[PDB]
Amino acid sequence: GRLQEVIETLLSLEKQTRTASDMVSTSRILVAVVKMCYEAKEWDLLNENIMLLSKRRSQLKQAVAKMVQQCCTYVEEITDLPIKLRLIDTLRMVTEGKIYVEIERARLTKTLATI
Amino acid sequence: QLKELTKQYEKSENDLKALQSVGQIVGEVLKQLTEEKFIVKATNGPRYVVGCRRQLDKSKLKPGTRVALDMTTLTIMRYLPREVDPLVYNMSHEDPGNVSYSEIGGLSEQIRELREVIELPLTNPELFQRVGIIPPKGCLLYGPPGTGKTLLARAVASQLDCNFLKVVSSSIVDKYIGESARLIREMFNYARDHQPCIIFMDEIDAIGGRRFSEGTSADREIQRTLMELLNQMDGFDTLHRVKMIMATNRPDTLDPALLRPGRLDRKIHIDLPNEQARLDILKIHAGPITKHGEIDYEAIVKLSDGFNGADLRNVCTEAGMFAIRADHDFVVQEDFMKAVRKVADSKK
Amino acid sequence: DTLDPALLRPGRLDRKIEFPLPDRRQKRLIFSTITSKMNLSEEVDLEDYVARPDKISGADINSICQESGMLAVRENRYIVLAKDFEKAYKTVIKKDEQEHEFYK
Ligand SMILES: Nc1ncnc2c1ncn2[C@@H]1O[C@H](COP(=O)(O)OP(=O)(O)O)[C@@H](O)[C@H]1O
Repeated sequence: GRLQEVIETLLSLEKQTRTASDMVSTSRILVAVVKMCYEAKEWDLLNENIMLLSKRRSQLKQAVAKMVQQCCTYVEEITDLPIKLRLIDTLRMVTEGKIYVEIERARLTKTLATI
Repeated sequence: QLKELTKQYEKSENDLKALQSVGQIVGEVLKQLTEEKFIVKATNGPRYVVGCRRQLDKSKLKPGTRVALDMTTLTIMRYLPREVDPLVYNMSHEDPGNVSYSEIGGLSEQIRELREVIELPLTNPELFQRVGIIPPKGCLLYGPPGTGKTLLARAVASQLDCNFLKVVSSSIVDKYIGESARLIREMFNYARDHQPCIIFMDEIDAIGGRRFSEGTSADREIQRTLMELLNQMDGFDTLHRVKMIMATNRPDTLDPALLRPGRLDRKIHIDLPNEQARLDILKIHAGPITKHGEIDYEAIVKLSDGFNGADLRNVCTEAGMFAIRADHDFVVQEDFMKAVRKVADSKK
Repeated sequence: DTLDPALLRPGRLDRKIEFPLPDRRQKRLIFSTITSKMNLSEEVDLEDYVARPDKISGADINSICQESGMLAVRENRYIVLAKDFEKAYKTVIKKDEQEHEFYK
């Protein structure tokens, strides 16, 4: 329903952002992938893209890093009530191993220590 | 008539008061602060019992301290710090020529890798026991010649902070017996003093092993020097701050004992330029020479492979030679083209 | 091989201890120890690289496992999962030999 908006634009993004500027766009389009992947209010199609954005990132003078502010400026956006959270589950085997993601498993550990 | 002689003559009255002095022999106190008398070891000399200064700081006179002794009476004088050789002609000076990674061409993987393994434990050591392992110590820059070995450590020489001990391994050895082991324990103890430090021993086939059976004088003198160098690369610590890297041709004549991960962990194969690195070297040594615009680098790189960085600066050197006996403005395309085809004549 | 044939003679040594360049039933214990002092995320396997038993010291086990961790420092990772293990091993997992087909 709202798949090919984010995915079609993202297919247009992977040659104008990835090749090769990306840097401030690391804080722009990936955060736009997740906020336009949140404005349509999906939770099945939400946790199917962040893990499909890894494994191959960009060229020289850009970075594989700096999606941690793409994560941490998105986690504390919803406080959905009963329990459903794949936000707590999917973000504990996709963010495996970075020095920048200390606040991910730390403050999401605190999220597990409260909910 | 008086201030002149007062200053530049009465300043030179110092020659008599300094001429009165007597000089002091040196030695190493084998400790045993036998309270009122210690036993010291002179340098070429016997061990013997010496009295003391009587208000010296005896409590820090540690076993193995350089101390100065009187000549005639022979009572111990003012102490000394631990000496250094002309390792000053080793540490304090090498070949760091403001050469940077800009002159290093086409081996960005090898120099980013060597830079990370050698000084990145000195930038962020806390990430390694975080992972749960000590950082490695040594790298062996084996490759065909040319290729940027000695230099590579020139670029490392002019981009680091610690005293880059850059030594040729054949100015180590001397004609006296047990002398080279003195020099190598002096080198590594000097590395213990200033930390963290990098020790560059290139061309090391002088100390390089595959130890023999029979030459018995000119080789077993070094095959016990390699024992001291080997048993201080290893030691009983891990040296814990200093990292040595060695660069040589012929890795297939080195000792197995010195190659076992530990003495030299990440053996780096620096390799001949492929095509991309060929045009890298060609641009870098073709840089400061005046040029054309649309000078066809691509046919030069396409033309004949198997060169080295030295052979490509030999190309630009021969083409500038062609203009310098031919009296032109810079080169032409036929001067690079006449340059490679005479370097290609230079096979073995 | 050239020590001296008068350094033993039951009085100066009386002993001799061979160190084996270990194999199958020992190699597993070396990997178990050296991996037991690291961070692992269990995507690793143990006996897969105990397999291919080919001419290793313990020093190069510390080199491929130490090199596995240091190759995991690239992505600033506090563990090691799959490639840095296999990756470092293959890179310097004996940088090969020289077989020699027909005979064999
Ligand atoms: N990648 C390279 N870029 C520039 N010069 C190189 C490169 N590789 C080798 N050289 C040449 O090698 C010289 C340095 O000596 P080197 O190649 O290390 O020989 P050795 O390994 O015997 O010291 C330099 O003067 C340089 O011209």
